[PDB]
Amino acid sequence: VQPLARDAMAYVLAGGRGSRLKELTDRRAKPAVYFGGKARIIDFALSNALNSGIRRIGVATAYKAHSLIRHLQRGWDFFRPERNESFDILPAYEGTADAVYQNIDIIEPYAPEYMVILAGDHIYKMDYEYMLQQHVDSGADVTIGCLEVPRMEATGFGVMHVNEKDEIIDFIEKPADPPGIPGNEGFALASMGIYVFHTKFLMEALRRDAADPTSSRDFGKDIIPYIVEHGKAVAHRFADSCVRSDFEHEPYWRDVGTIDAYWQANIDLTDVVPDLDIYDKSWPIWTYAEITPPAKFVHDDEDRRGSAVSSVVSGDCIISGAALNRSLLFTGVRANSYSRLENAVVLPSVKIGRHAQLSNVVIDHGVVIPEGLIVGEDPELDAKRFRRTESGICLITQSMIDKL
Amino acid sequence: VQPLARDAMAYVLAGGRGSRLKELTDRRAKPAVYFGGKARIIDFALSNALNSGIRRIGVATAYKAHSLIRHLQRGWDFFRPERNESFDILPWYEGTADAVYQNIDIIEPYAPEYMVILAGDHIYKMDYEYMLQQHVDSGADVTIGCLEVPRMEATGFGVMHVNEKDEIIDFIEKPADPPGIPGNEGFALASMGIYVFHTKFLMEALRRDAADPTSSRDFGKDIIPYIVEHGKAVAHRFADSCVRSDFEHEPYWRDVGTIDAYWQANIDLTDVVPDLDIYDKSWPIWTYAEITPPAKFVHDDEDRRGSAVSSVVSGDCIISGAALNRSLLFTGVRANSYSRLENAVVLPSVKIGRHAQLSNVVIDHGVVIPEGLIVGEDPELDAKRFRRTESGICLITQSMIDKL
Repeated sequence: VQPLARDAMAYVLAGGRGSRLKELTDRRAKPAVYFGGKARIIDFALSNALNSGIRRIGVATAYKAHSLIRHLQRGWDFFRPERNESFDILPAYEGTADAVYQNIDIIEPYAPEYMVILAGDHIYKMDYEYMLQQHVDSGADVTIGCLEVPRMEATGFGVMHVNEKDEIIDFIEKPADPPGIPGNEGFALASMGIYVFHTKFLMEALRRDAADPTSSRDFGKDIIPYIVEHGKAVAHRFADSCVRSDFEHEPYWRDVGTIDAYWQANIDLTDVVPDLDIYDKSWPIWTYAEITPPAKFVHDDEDRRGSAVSSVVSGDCIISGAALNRSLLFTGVRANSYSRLENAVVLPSVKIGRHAQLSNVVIDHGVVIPEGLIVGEDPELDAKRFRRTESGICLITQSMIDKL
Repeated sequence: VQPLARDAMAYVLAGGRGSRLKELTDRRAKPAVYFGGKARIIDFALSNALNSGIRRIGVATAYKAHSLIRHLQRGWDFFRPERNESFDILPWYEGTADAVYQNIDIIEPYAPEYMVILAGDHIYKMDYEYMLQQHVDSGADVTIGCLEVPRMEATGFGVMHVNEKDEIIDFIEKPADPPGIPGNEGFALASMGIYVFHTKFLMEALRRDAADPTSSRDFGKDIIPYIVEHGKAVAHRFADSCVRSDFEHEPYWRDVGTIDAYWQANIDLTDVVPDLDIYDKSWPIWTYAEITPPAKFVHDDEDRRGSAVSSVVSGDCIISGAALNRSLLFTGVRANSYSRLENAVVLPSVKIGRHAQLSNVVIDHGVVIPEGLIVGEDPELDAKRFRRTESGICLITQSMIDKL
């Protein structure tokens, strides 16, 4: 009868540094990185907890966390404890298990029956009620959310070796040749970093783990493999609980772990039929947002036409004689006369000077592009001035601009 | 030393039905009419009070007020009485003086030193501290906000006859030949419907007025002329207290009393340099707004190209193969392939069917435009199907569409 989410606390691991995103995460954590037009990455895991009916949320932070904490303070500010709601920001860790262990004194006063451990650095929509039900009905010590991926794609993941009842018999960190699913050997089960426990069980294990000087104090390296060995670990299929819009052709999950994958996932939202339906109202993503003026398009000559094509344009964007194609603009962008953006992911408050022409870029928050700058024409010059992927995507920060 | 706004209550008259706006105000009051992309008309008077430092606001409603009250409840909900703040929704009265008189029991517990009476159906920005200052320094029984307008334009206004100290010696309702300003007879002083009183003085002028069966129970017809004769009435120049952005070439103020004037004021926001700076942050306009997805533009062939030119587009707008020029779109608009909007004011949640072509229109909230519909091409056909101004602007509601 009663939803299991009533008795669950969501515990968000938001220490992720996202190193291979380089200067994008130099002064902010990966969960604080903007995505999709408005939100930040962490807002998806948070919104999944909210929409699943989980009213107690803890967020463990650490690295360059101030802008992540400022975001949480201002955007996730509507929980009231006297309605049995809590939003706890928990800065420091020794590992992902220690990030929970160190805050056991905040958890236990709430006495939640269940813990939902979440990675806060992925983009995905998921109804955690299904995982909670499966966890209690199975009897498991830990239920682990997993993606169905072709075996070749599973090589970058922690992979769960499963039997034909979906009980986890082995776990390999990044196998070059991942074990297949019994009876569907084309696909392997890749762990999402999503774990469901009985709270008292979990607390046994964080204490057991903290006493062990051999342990790296991580769920992935230490606690999960221990349970796979002497306990009972079961797998939950993302496809069973993923919240799919009518306009999403497959379950959506993205890591945006590299500058290419980050650029791709954002730019794919300019498609006619995007993989991610950012217009779904039935599973909405809450974030911090302000009342902003509308987007403005001005100038209509043969020399300059302020307009966007196959693009996503947020509010408070003034497109002044600038030509946009296959670009995603966050809030507050000013693009000026005769400038051109193509294949551009443009983070909030960026300013594009007159006559600048940029292609295949990610522009960091607040960057002021000088008048006349060109990017995307000269691979060697671009690679010297900016961070350039093998793909030809240039990440542009203010400190790179300042160095010219 | 201390600001006079600390001791003032702003009392907003929001009963205005706006008859000359016809079907636009059939199901909502004029203060509830959308303006500028996001806000409603009433939000300007409210924001002027807020930004002037006035912390107690009462809003008198009446005519078809369901959507106005819903807006006030959801958008103007952040006043907390224990911080000495109040926002009172006070719902069709005998007149604008009766709208205050009937709610003396709400005012007097607050015991504000001053009352700032505001018309809630105009678009303008004004720092009321200046008017309060002038009121106490002058000695007046009422200080009246006035526009400087050329005499020919002043005939549609209540007009104040002044002497050389700006003391009001007479008041004429809509004079066919308006009295000029001494030493500037090209211009007359037109009353804005903005009155400042000492609260104690105002309370019996309202009691005196309610006892008089000859009175229409209005500030303009009854209360002000009595004081102009028997008391002390002084005029305040809008130009002295108007809040002008650096990007506004003159004091603004708009009545949008007709469908043309409403269409013009909205469409003028598509200019390169608009008369109204909706991007000013020094005097912001608070309104009700929701977290919305960004605007999206799709399709790019010779048959259809989704893009906007010389246009203002709000969030949650999907512009799918539709061509927009000199248009203002509110939130939630869906424009579909091969459709065309020109000189269009498009209120929230409107849907434009494929192949439709509309020019010089105001589209009401939520209207679904059928595929292939053309407007602006055939003056005789348009005038039969819709409400058409002499200038050629057609107002389109759902019930007009339903009868085709």
